[PDB]
Amino acid sequence: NPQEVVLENVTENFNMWRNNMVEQMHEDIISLWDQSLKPCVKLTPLCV
Amino acid sequence: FYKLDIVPIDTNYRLISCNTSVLTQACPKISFEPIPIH
Amino acid sequence: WVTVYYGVPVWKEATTTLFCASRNVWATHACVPTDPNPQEVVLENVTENFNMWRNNMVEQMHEDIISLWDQSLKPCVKLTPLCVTLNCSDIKNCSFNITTNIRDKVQKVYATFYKLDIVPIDTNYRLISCNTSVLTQACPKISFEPIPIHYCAPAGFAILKCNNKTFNGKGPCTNVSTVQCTHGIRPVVSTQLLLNGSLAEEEVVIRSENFTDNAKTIIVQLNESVEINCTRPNNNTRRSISIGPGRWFYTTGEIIGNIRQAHCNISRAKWNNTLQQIVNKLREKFENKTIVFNQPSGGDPEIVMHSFNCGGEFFYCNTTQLFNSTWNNTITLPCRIKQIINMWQEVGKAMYAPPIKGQIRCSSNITGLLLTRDGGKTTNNTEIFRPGGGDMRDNWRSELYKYKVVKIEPLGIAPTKCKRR
Amino acid sequence: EIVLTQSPGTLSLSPGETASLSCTAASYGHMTWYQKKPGQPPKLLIFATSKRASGIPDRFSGSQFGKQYTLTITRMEPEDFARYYCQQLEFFGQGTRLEIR
Amino acid sequence: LGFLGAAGSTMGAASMALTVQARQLMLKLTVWGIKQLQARVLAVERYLKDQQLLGIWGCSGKLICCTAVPWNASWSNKSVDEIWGNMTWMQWEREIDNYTSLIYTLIEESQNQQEKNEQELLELD
Amino acid sequence: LGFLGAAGSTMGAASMALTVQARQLMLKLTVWGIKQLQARVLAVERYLKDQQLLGIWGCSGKLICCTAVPWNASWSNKSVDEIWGNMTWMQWEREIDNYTSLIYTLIEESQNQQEKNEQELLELD
Amino acid sequence: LGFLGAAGSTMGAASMALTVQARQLMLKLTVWGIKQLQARVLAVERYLKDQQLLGIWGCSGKLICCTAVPWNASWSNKSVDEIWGNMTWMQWEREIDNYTSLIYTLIEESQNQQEKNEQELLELD
Amino acid sequence: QLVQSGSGVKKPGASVRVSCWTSEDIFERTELIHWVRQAPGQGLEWIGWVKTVTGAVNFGSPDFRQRVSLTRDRDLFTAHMDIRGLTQGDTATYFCARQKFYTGGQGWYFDLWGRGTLIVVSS
Ligand SMILES: *[C@@H]1O[C@H](CO)[C@@H](O[C@@H]2O[C@H](CO)[C@@H](O[C@@H]3O[C@H](CO[C@H]4O[C@H](CO)[C@@H](O)[C@H](O)[C@@H]4O)[C@@H](O)[C@H](O[C@H]4O[C@H](CO)[C@@H](O)[C@H](O)[C@@H]4O[C@H]4O[C@H](CO)[C@@H](O)[C@H](O)[C@@H]4O)[C@@H]3O)[C@H](O)[C@H]2NC(C)=O)[C@H](O)[C@H]1NC(C)=O
Ligand SMILES: *[C@@H]1O[C@H](CO)[C@@H](O[C@@H]2O[C@H](CO)[C@@H](O[C@@H]3O[C@H](CO[C@H]4O[C@H](CO)[C@@H](O)[C@H](O[C@H]5O[C@H](CO)[C@@H](O)[C@H](O)[C@@H]5O)[C@@H]4O)[C@@H](O)[C@H](O[C@H]4O[C@H](CO)[C@@H](O)[C@H](O)[C@@H]4O)[C@@H]3O)[C@H](O)[C@H]2NC(C)=O)[C@H](O)[C@H]1NC(C)=O
Ligand SMILES: *[C@@H]1O[C@H](CO)[C@@H](O[C@@H]2O[C@H](CO)[C@@H](O[C@@H]3O[C@H](CO[C@H]4O[C@H](CO)[C@@H](O)[C@H](O)[C@@H]4O)[C@@H](O)[C@H](O[C@H]4O[C@H](CO)[C@@H](O)[C@H](O)[C@@H]4O)[C@@H]3O)[C@H](O)[C@H]2NC(C)=O)[C@H](O)[C@H]1NC(C)=O
Ligand SMILES: *[C@@H]1O[C@H](CO)[C@@H](O[C@@H]2O[C@H](CO)[C@@H](O)[C@H](O)[C@H]2NC(C)=O)[C@H](O)[C@H]1NC(C)=O
Ligand SMILES: *[C@@H]1O[C@H](CO)[C@@H](O[C@@H]2O[C@H](CO)[C@@H](O)[C@H](O)[C@H]2NC(C)=O)[C@H](O)[C@H]1NC(C)=O
Ligand SMILES: *[C@@H]1O[C@H](CO)[C@@H](O[C@@H]2O[C@H](CO)[C@@H](O)[C@H](O)[C@H]2NC(C)=O)[C@H](O)[C@H]1NC(C)=O
Ligand SMILES: *[C@@H]1O[C@H](CO)[C@@H](O)[C@H](O)[C@H]1NC(C)=O
Ligand SMILES: *[C@@H]1O[C@H](CO)[C@@H](O)[C@H](O)[C@H]1NC(C)=O
Ligand SMILES: *[C@@H]1O[C@H](CO)[C@@H](O)[C@H](O)[C@H]1NC(C)=O
Ligand SMILES: *[C@@H]1O[C@H](CO)[C@@H](O)[C@H](O)[C@H]1NC(C)=O
Ligand SMILES: *[C@@H]1O[C@H](CO)[C@@H](O)[C@H](O)[C@H]1NC(C)=O
Ligand SMILES: *[C@@H]1O[C@H](CO)[C@@H](O)[C@H](O)[C@H]1NC(C)=O
Ligand SMILES: *[C@@H]1O[C@H](CO)[C@@H](O)[C@H](O)[C@H]1NC(C)=O
Ligand SMILES: *[C@@H]1O[C@H](CO)[C@@H](O)[C@H](O)[C@H]1NC(C)=O
Ligand SMILES: *[C@@H]1O[C@H](CO)[C@@H](O)[C@H](O)[C@H]1NC(C)=O
Ligand SMILES: *[C@@H]1O[C@H](CO)[C@@H](O)[C@H](O)[C@H]1NC(C)=O
Repeated sequence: NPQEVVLENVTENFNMWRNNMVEQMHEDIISLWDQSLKPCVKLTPLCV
Repeated sequence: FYKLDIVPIDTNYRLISCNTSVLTQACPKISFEPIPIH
Repeated sequence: WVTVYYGVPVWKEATTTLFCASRNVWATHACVPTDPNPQEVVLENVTENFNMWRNNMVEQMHEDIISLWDQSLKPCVKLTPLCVTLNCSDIKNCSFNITTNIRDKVQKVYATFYKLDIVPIDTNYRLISCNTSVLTQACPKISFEPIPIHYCAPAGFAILKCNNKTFNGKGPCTNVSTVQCTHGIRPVVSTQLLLNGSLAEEEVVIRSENFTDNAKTIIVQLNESVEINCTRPNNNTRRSISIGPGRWFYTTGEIIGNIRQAHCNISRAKWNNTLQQIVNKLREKFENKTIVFNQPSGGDPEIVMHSFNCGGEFFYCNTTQLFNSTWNNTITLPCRIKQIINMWQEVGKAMYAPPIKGQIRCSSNITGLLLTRDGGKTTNNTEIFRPGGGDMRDNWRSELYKYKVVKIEPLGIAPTKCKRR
Repeated sequence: EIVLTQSPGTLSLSPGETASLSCTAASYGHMTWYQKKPGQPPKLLIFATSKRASGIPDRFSGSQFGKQYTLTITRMEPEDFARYYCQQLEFFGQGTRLEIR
Repeated sequence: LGFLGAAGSTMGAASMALTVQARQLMLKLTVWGIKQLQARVLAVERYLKDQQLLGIWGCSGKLICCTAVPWNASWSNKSVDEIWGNMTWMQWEREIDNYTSLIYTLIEESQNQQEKNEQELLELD
Repeated sequence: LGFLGAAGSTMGAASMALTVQARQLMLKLTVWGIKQLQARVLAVERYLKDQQLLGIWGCSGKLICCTAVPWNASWSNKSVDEIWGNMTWMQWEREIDNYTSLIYTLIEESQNQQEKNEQELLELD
Repeated sequence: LGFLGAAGSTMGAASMALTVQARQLMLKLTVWGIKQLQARVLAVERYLKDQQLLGIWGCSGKLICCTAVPWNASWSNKSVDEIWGNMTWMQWEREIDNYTSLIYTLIEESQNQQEKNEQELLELD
Repeated sequence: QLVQSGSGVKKPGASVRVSCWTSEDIFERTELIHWVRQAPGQGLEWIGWVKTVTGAVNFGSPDFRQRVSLTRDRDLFTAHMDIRGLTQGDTATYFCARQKFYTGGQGWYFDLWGRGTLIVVSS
């Protein structure tokens, strides 16, 4: 479960366009996508 | 094949992904349904 | 009575996995603990026993380099489709029948090969690496330029360095400094002559595991560098032959200009001065006599020729003009170029070096030599030395000769007259 | 050559006795010893002056005396009446032989 | 003295530098990444073995931890002044080969009895 | 007793062996190498969770750490002699299911108040 | 207060929650497995660096560890009541940029001298 | 162990190719392959060596350096001795032997010897 701890009188600077979490999500998804296809059938024989 | 997947060679066709990339078939057992992660 | 102290300056000889600090073939983006500054802690009255020929750091450097080299080529283009009969005329311009992107058509294509890369079949040629190994083309984006790396001990370990200067590579050293990381060492690949790395502080020092055993390599570390100008003058062009679905073979296309021999230029006076110092030290190590330098007798390239990795091309140089001399204005050394390289004496693997489009010019520093003795009974008062050995661990052994790895054991017991309340 | 002179040339011994084989060097590297029979390749007995090769019994031993190195074969068996040679790196001595008294 | 301060030559010469030494104790499947991960794990595992051991001898201090254990043999038959003077810590350790793993003559037993005794007194007084 | 000394049967029967147990707490991508690395990391992570927890209850000793926390319910309605006698440590633990994560009835609060009180007295006296 | 209790605004407002925060400090070569192993190692390595550092300042307590080090410059020229009141812990830290790595004005030297002095007194008295 | 080429007779001026070979397990643990000669009625004479890794060679005297080519084959786990210019003085049994990796100062010692190839040079 989430803890949601609200911080009284706390301000912070957010920037969605400099968010390292976005870059990691992109990297995780592509490496997973490729890892999952690693053992799958190659279709080289169809380039005829 | 759907038309978008093939290109004329110049009724003579080739798969579009024969000169730029290596084509791999996704395994039929792999679901592509998004499951949220945290 | 029994009192325990923690953090005492005590160490034991030990091995441990080392990590380094500092697109390249040796990665270097992963080796990024980033070097701050050396600490050079000099230990008063501390002596230690060093042995460059039993140095585990050498074995690790060799293992790291080969595993990196292979890892970097793992995703690169295989050249299996080129092991077909080639129709070769005149360096040779060869043609062959290769399956194209659509695997029901065959193209006739052309590429050059250097003579050293092909063997007659019995104008019918095959690549030399078609019966002993699997040939892989190195990716054009991978730099082979040596970038120095520093070997660093894990936190519970330290590296002791010998500062004796004229240390012979084996035995007690009485001036010991403690560092966490070694000096940077460029992983230079070469034979016969040692290139770049680091020079001796005062004198040329000749080291050998045993000077009377002619099976061991004599390593000569110079105290002055000799600069070598190596050129591959031909004005090339690069050609790309598709060999598959997103894969292609990079080869050399038509030569734009005239054909000229690759060569290296060494100053004659500098080389003569270098040899005089070597001769003086050999005279001291053996027993007076005269010194004769001569040509290696192994016959074949790779064994008898000097090799360089220059811009990514592989040069084999006929260094006989450097050694055909008896001791009591430039020298031009012709060089040959080879594209199929068995770097490291591996079995089952080979690399194809893609050609470089432009003219290549390198400037390297000779900082040492690998010499062997001519055995047998001496029939005069002379000894004969030849370029030799060729075991790559000798190159790394020379750079790492100053270091030993030890384990810190900070906990210990000493006497007093104390008892807990 | 002045290196690896061996002696005695021929040693007439009874079974069960001890052979004493000497090799004198002009220099000090460790000595190596071999046993040979006609029609056979030599067998390594001793190396690094005093160590013995696997398969070699404790009859065989050796030691250093400055530039003199020696091989001792004690409790000699009939199978040891063979030709012996000393080696020092690249050189071999003349060799000596044991014979039955 | 710097990182080690080795061979201060009076044993205690570098005792005040004991903490200098004590203090010294992205990447996928690439060669350097794997080696760094193992090195990091090793540093931690070793650090903890030393702290764990001090922790059962009743030691948490660093420079000196006095115990309640006597010498039951000479071990090295020298007076304190012959050790803590004209000597490198390493030489001192070098002198004792046979009272190494055996130096710890149940230090931990003495520690356990002391903790037990303290509990009994706290319950009783 | 050996490594566990289990079922010494008086609870405290093996209390002096608590440290025997406490003390017990190349390779690439080969199967055995990977498994060993994970096992080493797990041992460390678990060791530290226990030390971390003792560390906030004011415990650093090992055999016995007396606290300032009373029993606010019977929990297990037995006298001390009925527990510390005719019983295996495991049986004792087996008896309490409902005062497990709830046994730690803010031990750490008592510890925090004590540390705060000590600081106030040091500043004031 | 919950996990952080940030901005309690009197500095010591959340001092009694310091331990709430302190406490918070199969799989092969699959992407998630590798990342989790590195994360676990990092948590351990960082935890230990903080404990190691407290350990040489003579600190093992958590809420407050009084030292023997004076202020040798104003650093931040405010009285105690101007800091411990009308202020978030982060603001307090934000105020000092130049007495950060330099705040530790040889705390460890003071600790070493104290341990040495204790040993000398135990041997002498 | 160390399988060798058989014996034979050559006329003066002829060349001979002597070879030997072994298993992968032995070859991979060998630093040097040495060749030793024994003329009838004589003791042992060292001819030379080949490093199994680099192909580097050395010889007993110029009389061999200028006539005998020593090579190795790291894919086949073999070694060869090509003797050119055979004379009557070269009649001998030729042995191959191996030197295991060893540290300096231990001296040379060969644990394993082949059976010996007999080469006779005669009119
Ligand atoms: C993968 O593919 C490679 C490439 O083909 C292959 O390597 C080759 O192996 C063959 C042996 O099978 C090598 O062929 C020999 O070459 C020597 C060369 O000598 C000259 O060149 C050297 C260069 O260093 C000079 O130093 C030297 O002075 C010479 O100028 C030849 O001398 C050999 O000739 C004999 O063997 C031949 C076998 O076919 C015979 O045909 C020939 O007549 C000779 O022997 C016969 O006559 C003798 C009398 O003259 C008699 O005494 C003998 O008993 C016999 O009857 C030979 O041609 C070739 O060079 C290697 N090539 C390269 C590029 O290295 C690998 O083996 C193969 N791999 C695997 C793993 O299976
Ligand atoms: C021993 O150590 C020495 C060094 O001390 C080694 O010698 C050096 O080797 C490297 C690799 O072979 C050489 O780098 C290459 O140089 C060529 C030629 O460069 C010239 O022509 C270029 C034309 O485009 C020009 O750009 C170059 O300009 C340089 O200088 C300006 C400043 O004036 C700077 O702004 C530039 O960025 C350049 O640095 C110069 O006029 C070049 O063509 C090569 O480029 C290829 O590789 C790079 C990646 O490395 C890639 O990005 C490119 O696209 C291209 O594919 C490359 O830069 C270096 O010049 C040598 N140093 C000297 C003094 O000669 C020696 O090899 C070591 N020996 C051994 C045995 O290891
Ligand atoms: C290549 O490898 C070889 C080994 O294969 C090395 O050779 C050794 O080198 C050392 C150093 O020169 C030699 O050491 C000398 O040993 C002598 C032994 O003889 C005495 O002891 C034996 C006991 O076995 C008795 O039987 C004998 O009768 C003698 O009593 C010593 O006498 C020598 O002493 C001299 O030096 C000492 C200092 O150490 C002085 O105090 C003495 O007064 C005297 O001057 C000396 O110790 C050793 O013998 C050599 N061979 C062997 C087989 O060990 C090569 O050195 C190495 N090459 C290189 C370049 O490193
Ligand atoms: C032992 O090694 C030290 C370290 O190199 C030598 O002292 C000086 O060290 C500094 C680095 O801290 C260098 O910049 C100096 O150049 C070194 N001095 C000299 C003269 O080179 C020390 O001299 C060495 N001891 C001996 C006997 O040579
Ligand atoms: C090898 O020789 C052939 C001719 O036998 C060369 O073919 C020429 O290629 C160029 C393009 O680079 C064409 O414009 C010419 O028309 C071709 N000539 C002929 C007669 O067809 C080939 O380029 C040569 N290869 C190399 C690397 O030099
Ligand atoms: C290096 O160059 C020398 C020439 O300077 C080559 O030696 C010649 O080799 C041929 C063929 O065997 C002989 O006919 C000549 O008489 C030799 N010349 C001299 C002056 O001796 C040598 O072969 C070359 N080496 C390499 C590896 O290319
Ligand atoms: C090589 O090409 C020429 C034509 O240029 C042809 O006549 C010859 O037969 C070919 N040789 C081979 C081996 O294919
Ligand atoms: C290429 O294929 C043709 C047949 O289409 C054949 O005549 C020719 O000899 C082949 N060339 C080579 C080099 O194999
Ligand atoms: C290095 O050792 C030699 C003895 O082998 C000694 O003469 C020389 O002075 C030493 N060098 C230094 C810097 O101490
Ligand atoms: C070669 O030596 C000169 C000094 O003679 C130095 O300035 C230069 O940087 C050195 N080059 C290399 C690659 O070490
Ligand atoms: C070597 O010197 C010659 C002149 O003697 C010159 O023509 C040539 O370009 C030089 N080569 C190199 C690599 O410097
Ligand atoms: C020929 O060499 C010059 C440099 O000397 C280079 O600028 C030119 O582009 C080369 N010619 C071709 C066609 O690449
Ligand atoms: C060796 O040479 C030196 C001069 O460098 C000389 O003093 C010494 O006597 C010579 N030794 C012999 C044995 O000739
Ligand atoms: C070696 O030098 C001599 C002169 O001393 C010369 O006659 C001979 O041709 C040279 N050999 C080579 C390979 O350069
Ligand atoms: C040729 O050698 C000189 C030194 O004699 C050096 O300054 C110059 O840079 C070298 N040429 C090249 C292309 O490196
Ligand atoms: C050795 O001396 C002889 C004369 O006895 C001479 O003919 C021969 O050339 C000399 N050898 C060398 C290498 O100087």
